[PDB]
Amino acid sequence: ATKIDKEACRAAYNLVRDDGSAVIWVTFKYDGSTIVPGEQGAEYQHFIQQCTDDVRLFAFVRFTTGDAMSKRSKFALITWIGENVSGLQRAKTGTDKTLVKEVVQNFAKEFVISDRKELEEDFIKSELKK
Repeated sequence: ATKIDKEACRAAYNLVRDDGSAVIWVTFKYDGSTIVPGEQGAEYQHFIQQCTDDVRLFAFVRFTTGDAMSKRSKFALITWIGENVSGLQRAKTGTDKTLVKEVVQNFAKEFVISDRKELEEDFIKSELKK
């Protein structure tokens, strides 16, 4: 019965893939049985603040590496599941990720994270490197 507002979520997705946009991260959260857009932001540290132990969420984030003429972007699909989320909802999130991917079609790598330490900007970058 999980549903998704494709239109709304696709707009958030595209907002991030747009270079002429200041928004580098957007989230997708459950509003009852429907996945809808959650918060968005231009500063990555504010994304980490949305990832608490009590919640779960999907996120599409633009990371930037290089500089000047070598500056380039790499997008990541991140599924965040707080340690307090139940085992059953934890499993459900894994299944529903398929629905999210119907919108988040392009990304360099996808992650399933429960430890904020693994959200540290430099860690994610080293991962995207691989």
